Amino acid sequence: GLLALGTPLQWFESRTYNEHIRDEGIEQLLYIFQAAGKRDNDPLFWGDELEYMVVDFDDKERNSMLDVCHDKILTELNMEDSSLCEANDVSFHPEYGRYMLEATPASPYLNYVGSYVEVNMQKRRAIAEYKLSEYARQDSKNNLHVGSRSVPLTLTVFPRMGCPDFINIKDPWNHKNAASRSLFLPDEVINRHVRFPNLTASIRTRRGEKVCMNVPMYKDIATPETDDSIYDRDWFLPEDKEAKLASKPGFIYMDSMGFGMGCSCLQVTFQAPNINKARYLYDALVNFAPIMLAFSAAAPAFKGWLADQDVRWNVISGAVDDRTPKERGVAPLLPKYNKNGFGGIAKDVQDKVLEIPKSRYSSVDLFLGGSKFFNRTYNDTNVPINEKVLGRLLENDKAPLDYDLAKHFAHLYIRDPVSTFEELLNQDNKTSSNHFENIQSTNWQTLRFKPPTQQATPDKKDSPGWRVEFRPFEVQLLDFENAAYSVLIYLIVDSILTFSDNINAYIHMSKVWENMKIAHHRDAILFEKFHWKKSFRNDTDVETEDYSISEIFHNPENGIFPQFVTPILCQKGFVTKDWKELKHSSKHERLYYYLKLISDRASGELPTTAKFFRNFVLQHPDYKHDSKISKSINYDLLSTCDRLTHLDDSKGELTSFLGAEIAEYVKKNKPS
Ligand SMILES: N[C@@H](CCC(=O)O)C(=O)O
Ligand SMILES: [Mg+2]
Repeated sequence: GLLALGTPLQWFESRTYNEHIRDEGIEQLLYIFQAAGKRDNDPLFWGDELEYMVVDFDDKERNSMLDVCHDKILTELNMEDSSLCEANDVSFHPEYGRYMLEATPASPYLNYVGSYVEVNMQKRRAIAEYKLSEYARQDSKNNLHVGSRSVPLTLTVFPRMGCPDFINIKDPWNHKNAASRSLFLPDEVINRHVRFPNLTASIRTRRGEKVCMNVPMYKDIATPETDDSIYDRDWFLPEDKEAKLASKPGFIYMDSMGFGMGCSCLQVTFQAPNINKARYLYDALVNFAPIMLAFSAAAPAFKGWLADQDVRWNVISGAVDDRTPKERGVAPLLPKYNKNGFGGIAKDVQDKVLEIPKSRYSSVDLFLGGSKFFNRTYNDTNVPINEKVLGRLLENDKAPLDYDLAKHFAHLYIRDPVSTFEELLNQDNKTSSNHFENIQSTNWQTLRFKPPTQQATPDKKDSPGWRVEFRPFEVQLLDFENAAYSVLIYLIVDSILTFSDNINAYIHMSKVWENMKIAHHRDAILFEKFHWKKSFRNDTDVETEDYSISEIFHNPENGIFPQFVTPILCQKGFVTKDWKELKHSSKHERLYYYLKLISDRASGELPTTAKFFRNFVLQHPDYKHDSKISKSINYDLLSTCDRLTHLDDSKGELTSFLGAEIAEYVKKNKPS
């Protein structure tokens, strides 16, 4: 679908309704509980969500840019070509990046759908490429974008984001970019739908400084000691003076929402039988998040530099971090502009300002609890709450909540609304959840616990029920990879829901947070160790030990395969003893290859996309042993990505990346 129209309020105009919007959304939330709290027997409908970047290959000039000129694709697919999509069970939606596409099946998968996830993904991609070939035919007749070739790629990060000639607009600095005020990103990187520039601007005003994300640079023999792309400018005060103060030697400096929300991910949403099972499943998935982030790593480069990290998470986390220096317990970089460190927080509410340990884009803060294995002591970290909100969810006449659930929402409500339309200030709280969604939707976490709407009363069997979103996966290039990882989490979820009486997955939150940091290290999948539960089938107990990703996938006692994957496959009747017997199955062979791909990457036998990309840059004939990705290296890298995406092994690249056996398999067997 397309995003709804309206007049967004800029920060100074909107902050005055902060409390109003929180209040009314809490009431909307209570009506949701009142109406849908007792749903039961909801089927396991689920679905994935992919994001694409449209890349413009200028082959004559050996430059591949982000394509910011074909964004109409999203309106046409939702308008005169919607029937194409519907007939094909796909649906397209806007994302932060003007060059991005997001797409989902049009109807949820129901239980195990085998190769269909992959089939459906391929249809999404086929239709995007179809639209792009259409434009290429028009552009030709109108003599436009000559020499250009546009391809949607499922990249996590565009390696040259914010670097010279990275977008296909000739001279984008011939005007100012007043939304981000970035040194590197023209606001053309932002989707045209007013919501996105409004959010960019609001967060930067509220913060009173630009978002700042310093990523450790890979330190090769000739790597500069500072990010030599930083420059002085005089368009914007204070923002043009922040880089000198905010950057750090040995770190890539980024200063714009686009560097993070302009990155892509794979996300998968699951419907649980009821709220209680949804709380159980959410909690059980908490420590899978950092493990899967490390596992699926696909981001080893930012803003033209090789990084000493392999995932995007911390960059997106900083990219929307609306915390004032006061909330961050640090001084403003420029006290003359950022008055007292309170950024754009209204004076008359500065006395309510809390110190907040984490960005509103950050890993789950709290177990929801409410299940037999839960104990509140597992919530052992610093998690500020909105007491007023806690009070009201505890004591109200519509749906009084248990303390642990109330605490979850109360933490979500420490944040201000950062994107609000005028037309919406007043709602019918009985039927609308827009105010709740204001806050729900701008707490971006490794998982998301998703209430239905007020309309979703137990009698309505097809309404979405209580759902859990799994949000940490990096997006991979091939639809076979993304389907592999979507089916992985599906089997894990079905396993958790099927064996809910016997699986205790609780561990201390502090350990999860620690895992989230470890998950970023370069080559973490290959050697790092992570806190992981010693056993899952054990009352009361919450002992962890430190296990490699390979042990975490394969250990008989606590491994993903022996404790989640194989047991659900046995019980569904796909195997008797072991997932590997799928190799010889007539109906389940592709599933064998999905799981083999997963097993071989978890054990280090096959590279992550991040490792493949990094090898590529390091072995490139034009590489200058200084961590820099040049237009030339970027071009060739993305050309390889294009061939990989299309299973083109003419240069042996697919064999090099998937290994021969998998490569031969996918080259010779379509999903069906
Ligand atoms: N593109 C963001 C996700 C933002 C969203 O879709 O809510 C990511 O890489 O995680
Ligand atoms: Mg998205």
